[PDB]
Amino acid sequence: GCVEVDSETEAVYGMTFKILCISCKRRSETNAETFTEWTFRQKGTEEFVKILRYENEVLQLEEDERFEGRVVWNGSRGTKDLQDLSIFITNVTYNHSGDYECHVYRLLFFENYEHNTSVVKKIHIEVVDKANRDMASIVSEIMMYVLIVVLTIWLVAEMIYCYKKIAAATETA
Amino acid sequence: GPQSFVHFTKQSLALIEQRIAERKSKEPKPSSDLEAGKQLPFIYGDIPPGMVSEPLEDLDPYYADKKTFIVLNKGKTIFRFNATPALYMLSPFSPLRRISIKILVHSLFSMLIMCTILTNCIFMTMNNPPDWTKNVEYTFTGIYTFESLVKILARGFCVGEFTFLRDPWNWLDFVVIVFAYLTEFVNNVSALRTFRVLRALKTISVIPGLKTIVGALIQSVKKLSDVMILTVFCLSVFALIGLQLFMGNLKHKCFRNSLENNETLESIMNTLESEEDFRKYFYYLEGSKDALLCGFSTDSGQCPEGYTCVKIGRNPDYGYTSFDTFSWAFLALFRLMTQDYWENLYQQTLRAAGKTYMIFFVVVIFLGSFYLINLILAVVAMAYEEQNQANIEEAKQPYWIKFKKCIYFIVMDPFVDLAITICIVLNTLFMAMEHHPMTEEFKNVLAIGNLVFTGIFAAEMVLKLIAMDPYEYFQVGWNIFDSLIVTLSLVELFLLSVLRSFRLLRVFKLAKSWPTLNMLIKIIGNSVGALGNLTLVLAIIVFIFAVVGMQLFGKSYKECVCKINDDCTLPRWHMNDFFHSFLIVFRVLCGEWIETMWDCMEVAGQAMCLIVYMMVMVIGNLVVLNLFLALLLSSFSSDNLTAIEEDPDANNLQIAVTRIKKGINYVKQTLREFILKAFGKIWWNIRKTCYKIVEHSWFESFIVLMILLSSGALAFEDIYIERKKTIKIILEYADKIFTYIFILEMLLKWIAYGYKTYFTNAWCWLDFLIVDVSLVTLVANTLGYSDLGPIKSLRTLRALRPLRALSRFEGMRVVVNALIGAIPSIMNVLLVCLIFWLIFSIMGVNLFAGKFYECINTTDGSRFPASQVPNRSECFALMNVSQNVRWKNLKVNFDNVGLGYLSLLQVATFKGWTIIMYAAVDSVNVDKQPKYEYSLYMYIYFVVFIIFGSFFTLNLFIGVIIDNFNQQKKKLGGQDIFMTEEQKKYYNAMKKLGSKKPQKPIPRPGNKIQGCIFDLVTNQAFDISIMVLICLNMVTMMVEKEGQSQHMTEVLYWINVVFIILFTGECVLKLISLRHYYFTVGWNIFDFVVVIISIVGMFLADLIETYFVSPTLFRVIRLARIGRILRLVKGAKGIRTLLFALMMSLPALFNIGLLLFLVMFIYAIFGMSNFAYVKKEDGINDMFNFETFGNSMICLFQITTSAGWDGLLAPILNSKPPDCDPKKVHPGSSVEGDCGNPSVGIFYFVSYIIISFLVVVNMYIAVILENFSVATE
Amino acid sequence: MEVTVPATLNVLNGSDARLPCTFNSCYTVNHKQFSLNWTYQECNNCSEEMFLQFRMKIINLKLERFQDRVEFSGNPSKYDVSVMLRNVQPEDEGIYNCYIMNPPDRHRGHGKIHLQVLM
Ligand SMILES: NC(=O)N1c2ccccc2C=Cc2ccccc21
Repeated sequence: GCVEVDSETEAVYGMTFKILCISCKRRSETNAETFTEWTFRQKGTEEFVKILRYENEVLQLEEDERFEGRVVWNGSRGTKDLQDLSIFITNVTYNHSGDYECHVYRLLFFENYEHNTSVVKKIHIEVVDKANRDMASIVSEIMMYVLIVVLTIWLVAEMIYCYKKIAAATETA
Repeated sequence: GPQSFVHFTKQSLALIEQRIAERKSKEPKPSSDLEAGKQLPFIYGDIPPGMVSEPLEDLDPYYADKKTFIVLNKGKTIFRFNATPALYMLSPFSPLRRISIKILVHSLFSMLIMCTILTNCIFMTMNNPPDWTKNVEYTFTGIYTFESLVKILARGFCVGEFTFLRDPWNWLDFVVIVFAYLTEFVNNVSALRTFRVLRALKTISVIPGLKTIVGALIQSVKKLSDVMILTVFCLSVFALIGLQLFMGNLKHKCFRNSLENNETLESIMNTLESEEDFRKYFYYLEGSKDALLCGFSTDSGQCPEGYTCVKIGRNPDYGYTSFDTFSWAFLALFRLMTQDYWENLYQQTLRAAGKTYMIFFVVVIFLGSFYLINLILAVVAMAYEEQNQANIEEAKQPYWIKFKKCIYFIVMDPFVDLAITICIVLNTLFMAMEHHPMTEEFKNVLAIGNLVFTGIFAAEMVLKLIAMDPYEYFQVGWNIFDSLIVTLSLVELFLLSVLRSFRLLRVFKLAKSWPTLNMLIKIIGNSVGALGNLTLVLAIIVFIFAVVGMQLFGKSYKECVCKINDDCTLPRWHMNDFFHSFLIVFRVLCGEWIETMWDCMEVAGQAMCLIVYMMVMVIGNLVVLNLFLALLLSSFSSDNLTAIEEDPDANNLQIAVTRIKKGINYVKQTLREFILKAFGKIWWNIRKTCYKIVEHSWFESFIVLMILLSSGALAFEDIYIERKKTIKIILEYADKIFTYIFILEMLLKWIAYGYKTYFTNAWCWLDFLIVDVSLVTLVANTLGYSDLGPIKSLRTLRALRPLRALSRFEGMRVVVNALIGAIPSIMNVLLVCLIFWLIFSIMGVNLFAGKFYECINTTDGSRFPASQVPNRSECFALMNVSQNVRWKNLKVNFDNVGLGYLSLLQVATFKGWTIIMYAAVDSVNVDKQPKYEYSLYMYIYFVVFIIFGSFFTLNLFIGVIIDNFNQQKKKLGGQDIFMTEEQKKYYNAMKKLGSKKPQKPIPRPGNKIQGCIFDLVTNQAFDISIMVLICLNMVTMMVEKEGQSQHMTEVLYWINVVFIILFTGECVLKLISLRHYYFTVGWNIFDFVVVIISIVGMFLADLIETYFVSPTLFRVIRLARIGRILRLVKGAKGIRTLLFALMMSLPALFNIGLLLFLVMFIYAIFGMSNFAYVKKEDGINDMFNFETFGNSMICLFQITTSAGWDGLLAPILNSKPPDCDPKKVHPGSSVEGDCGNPSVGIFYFVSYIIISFLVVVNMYIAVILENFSVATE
Repeated sequence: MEVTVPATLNVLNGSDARLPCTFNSCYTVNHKQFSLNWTYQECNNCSEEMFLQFRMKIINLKLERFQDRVEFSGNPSKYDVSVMLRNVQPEDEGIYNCYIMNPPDRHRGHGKIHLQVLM
C-alpha cells in the first residue's frame, strides 16, 4: 500500500531531480479530498516563499524565475485523494538548494462528519556537481571484501596445517 | 431336560409355600444364561405345543424359594413374571391375567407399539398443526394408556419384584401418560409440547438392541470424570488469565474528536439508542453491526483522523463476546478450546489489545485446544477397546444350450472384465468434461458419448443374462448393483440431472483390485451393519434435539425477528420449522454453535439457549465420537483375522493382465529371434584433509550459524524496506558473502566425499540445488539481466534457503523421516479421496453449473429482488441506466469439476461453506436471477456430502496413517519414531518418576515444640485445610469483574493479602518442622517458589501502580497469583497422571513444533514475496495481511488450525477488472497493480492446509496416544 | 401481537371501572414510537369515538360524553395500557376498543371490551 518514503537530499547540477512528499491516511478505506502547496527557503534566505499549488488535477505554478518552466507534477494522478505529492524538477540549477515544505490539506468525509486536517513535511535539498557515493555502500563493500579475504585465509591456513599433519602421520604409519 | 416345562400350578404354589416356611426357618446367584429377555439354553430343545405363552414353573432353580414363574414366547425368549397377586387383587390364575400375559408376550403387540410411536414422531414435526390433529393425539394417548394398562395387568403395578415400575423405562412410560392426561385436563403450552417429545424415547425401549447401546454409552461417559475435571480446571485457569489480561479491552471504540453544543461523551451516550444514532458518533465500517475496535498501543488498531479511541459502550456480538466477567471469559475460553469461530475472537482481541498478545492464543490453542481433545479421544478409545475385549472374551466363552454355452465362452473371459473396467473409467472421465459455458456441439458430443456408454453396458447386461439364467445372475451382489444402475440409465434415457449422476456409482467396481478403496466400502458397510444400532441411536437423538429446539424456540424466532434481522425477516439459520431446526442441530454437530446461539439468546433468553445448546453439544459430540472410534477400530482391527486367501480365484482383471504379460513376453522373444535371424600420492592426502575439515565440529557449527543468519536475513524484505536503505545495502552485500560461504562448503564436500558419495545423498542434492539457484541469480544480476521475466521470478525461490536446516537439526531430520516413510499411504488415501470426491463434484456441476450469477448493487453488495431484474438481460438493461450495478458470480463455485473440487474442499473443512450453500439454495436456473430459498432442499446435497465425504473419508485417512506409523515403529523394533537418540535417555529417565515408591518419613525433631509443630504439619487435616484455602482463594479471584466499585477492589485486595500471609505461614511452619528435609520434594520446592514469587509480585505490582504508570506491566505482573491456584494438582491423582502424560509427550512435540515453525517460516517468506499488494478484501485487512513478517506469521498461525483460509484466499482469486486494478500505483514503491495470482494462491493455501492436516493433527494424535497408554499403565 | 382484554366487563352504577387492556410485545416499548388509539362505540356496528391516545405523552381528548372522568391507569413501560373511569354512569354502557401499535413490530393488535353498568 502507501509507504511514507522520505525524499533524497542531494541533486546534481544540470540533471533532473524528484522531491518526494508522501502522506498516507491512518486508515486506507476513508474518503478524502486533498490539495497541496509547496514553499521554499533558498539557502541564504530567511523566508519561505510559496512556489506552487496543486488542486483538482491542475498545477498552478506561482510566478517564480527560479522555478519557471522546470517543475512538473509527479505524484498521485487522476484523483482528488492525493497520497503521493511529489514534484519533479526537470533541470536543476544552484537556485534549488534550500529547505522545502510540502503542506497537505486533507478533508476526510465521514458519516455526518467532515474533518479538515493538515500536515507539513520538510525536505532539505543540497545541490552538488558530482554524485557522491553512499558511505553505507562504501563501508558495506569494504567490509564484505575484508570478510571474504579473512575467511579464505583462515580456511587455507587450516588446510595447509591439516595437510602437513595428515601426510606426516601417514608416512609415520 | 425338556420335561422341566412343568406348568405353574396350585401344587407348585404349595411347594413354594413350604419352601418359604423353610426359608423362614433358615433365619448364591441366579443363572445368567436364563435371565429374562434372552433365549432358552439349547439343552431345553423345543417347546411343547400346549406350553407356549403359558405360566410355566420357574425354570431357574435359584428362584425355587420364591413365587416367580416363567412365560415362554414364540421366538424362544423368556419373560420372568411374579406369582404374587397383581394389585393385591388379581391372582395369577385369572382370565384377565392370562389374556394380558398372552397379549404382552405377543410380538404383534410390540410391532403395533413401534408403528404407533413412529407415526407419532411424524406429527411431532409440525410447527403449527391443523385443527383436526386433536383426534389423532387422542388416538395416540389411547394406544399408550392401553399398552400401559396391559403391562400393569400382566405383571402388577408395584407389588414386589418383577412388577411394572421395577423397569426404569416403565417410569418413562408412566410419566408420559400422567403428563398426557394432566396437560389435557389440568392444562407453559410450549413446555408441555417439549414433554410430548419424551414419547420418542420409547423407541429405545421398543426397538430391540438399543437399550444395551444406551447402557454402553452411559458406562463410557462414566470413564471421563478425570478428563472432564482436568478440562474444567484448565478452562478456569485460562479464563482467569484472560480475565486478568483482556478485561474491558473489547469496549474500545473510536469516538468523534469535535463535539458541538458543549456535548460530552456521557451526554452523548445517555441519548443514543439506535445504530443510526451510534453511526454518527463512532466509526463504523460499512456493512458492520459493531463499532470498530481500536487500541492504545502502537500495534493495535488505528482510528481514522478526527476519531479518538475511548472505552465506552457494549462489547461486540450483541455483547456476548467479552472477557469482562469470569462467566463470559469462561464462555470465550470454551469457544477457544472447541475452536468454533475462534478466528473472529483472535482478530478482535489482537485489534483491541495488540499483536504481541498472540502468544496467549498460541499457548491456549496448542495446550488446551489440541491436547485436551486428544486426551478425550484417547480415553474414549481405551473405553471402547476394553469393552470390545470383554465382548470378545464372553463370545469365546435344445437350441438354447447352443447359445448359453457360446455366450458363456464369450462374456466370462478375463479380458471382458478388463474392457469393462476401461469403459467405466472412460465413462467417468467423459462425464467429467462438463462446464457452464458449453457450446452446443460440445453438448451434442457429450450426449452421444453417454448414449454409447449406456448402450455398451446394457448390451453387457443382456449378454450376461442370456449366457446364464436369472436364477444364477441375480445371485451376485455386484450383478444386482450393476442391474440397478443400468435400469436407472434406461429410465433416464427414455425420460434428469440426478439420474444421470446415478451412473457414477459404477466406479466402485474397481474396489476389487484396489485394496484401499475396499476399506472405504467396509467402513460404510459397518456403519449400517455391525454399528447399525449406534447409527440408529444417533439418528433418534438428532431427531429429538431438532424437535425440542423447534418446540421451544420456533415462536420466539418469529416474534423477536427484528432483534436479529434488520429487514424484520427470518434469518438464514433459524428454528421456526423442523427442517431448519434439524439444520441447526446438524451444524452444531459439525462444530459451529456460537453464531446461531447468539441469535438464539437474543430472541429467547440466555439461560434456555445455553442449557439447550450445551446439552446438544455434549451429548451429540459424545455419540458421534463413539460412532467414529467404533468404526475406526472395528474396521482397522476386526477385519484383520486372516479369513480367506489372497484372491484364491484370481480376479478376471488379474488373469487378463497375466495373459497380457505372457503375450508381451512371447512377442518379445519372437521378435528377438526374428531380428537375430535377419541380422597422485598427495591427492589422497588432500582428500583426507578436506574430509577432516568438513567433518569437524567447528566447521559444522559455523555452517549452522551462517544458515541461521541467511535464513533470518530474508525476514527484513517487507514493503517498508524502501524506508530502510542502509539495511537494504547491508543485506545485498551479505547475500554475496553467504553465496561465497555456501559455494566453498559445496566445493570442499565435492573434494572431501567424492562425486558419487555426494550425489547419492538427498540432503546434499537439496543443498546443491539451492546453491545452484543462488549462483544463477547472482550471475544473471551481475550480467545486468536482473529483470528478465523468468529470471526476476526466480528470485522468489530465495525463500527455500531455510530448507538447509532440516539436515543440520537432528530432531527435524527424525521427524521428516517419518513423513517420508508415510508418504505412500498418504498418496493412496489421497487418490481414494479424489476418486470419491469426483462423484460429488460431477453431481454438483450437473446441479449448479452456472446458476450462481446474480445482479448486485455494488455499493451495498445487495442482490436486487427478482421482481425487478428477473434475468441477465434485464440486469444489463439496468446497468445501461445506472452505473453501480453488476452481473456478478461467486469466485468458488461449481462451474467445472476443477472449481467443484475447491468448493467441496471448502464445504468439507467447514470454512466458507455457508456462502456456497446460500447460493445453491437460492439458485433458480441459468441466466435467471436467484430467489431466496427457491431451491430450499438443496441443503440435502451438502448434508449427504458432509456425511459420506467429510466423515468416512476422515475415518479412512486416520486409520491408514495410524497404521503406517505403527508399522514404522514395529520396523524399528518398538522404538519411538519422533524422538532422537539423545532425547531417548531423557524420556527413559522421566518414565521412572511415575512409579517410585514412597520414601521413609522424615524423622521427628529433637525439640519438644518442634516435634509438636511436626505432628501438626504432617497431618491429613492440614493438607485438607490447605486445599480448601486454595479453593477459597480461587473463588476470590473469580469474583472480580469489570466496573467493580473501588470499595470492592479494596476489600478484594485485603482478602488476597491475608491469603498470602496464610500460605507464607504454612510454608514457614513446614520449614521449621522439617528442617533441611523440606527441599527433597518437588512439590515442596514448587510451593516454596510459588510463595516467594507471590510476595515479590505483590510488592512489584504495588510499586508499578504507585511510583510508575504502566498498566500493561501491572496486568502482566499480577499473573503471579495463578501460582497459588496451580497447587490444586498436588492432591488430585486423577489429573496428575494426565499432566504426567503431557510431560512425557513434550520431547516429541518439541521436534514436531520445530518442523512446523520452519515450514511456517518458509510459507511466510513466500507470502511476503507474493501477496504483499493484493486488494484489502474479506480476510485481508489493515492488520491481517502479508505486508510484513509479523502479519504473515499471524495469518499463517491463524490458518494452521484451518480457520479463515477461505477468507484469506478470496482476495487472491481476483485477477481481471473490475475485481482488481492491474495498473494501480502504490505510493512509495515501484510495484504496480493489486491483482492476485489464482493458481499460486490456490496451490499455496491448499498445500499449507494439507501440511497442517498431516502434521498438527496426524503427528499430534499419535504421540499423545502412545504416551497416555504409557502413563495410564 | 397478543392483546388480553375482558370480553364483558360488568360494573355497578356509581362505581369506578378499570378497562384491562394489556399486551406482550417482544420489543421494548419505545415511548418515542408507541401509538395508542382508544375508541368508544355504543354498538359493534356503531361508529367509534376517538377519546384517549398515546403519541409521546398520554393525551386525553376529554370528550363531553366522558367529561373529566377519563384518565390513564396503566403503564406502557410495563405493557399495561388500561384506562380508568370514575362513577360509571348508566350511559357509559357500551363497547370500548384499545388499538396498540409498538414499532418495530409489524402486526397491529386490537382489544375490545363490552362495559356493562349494573344497577
Ligand atoms: N492405537 C491404535 O493402534 N489404534 C488403532 C487400533 C486398531 C485399528 C486402527 C487403529 C488406528 C488408529 C487409532 C486411533 C485412535 C485410537 C487407537 C487407534
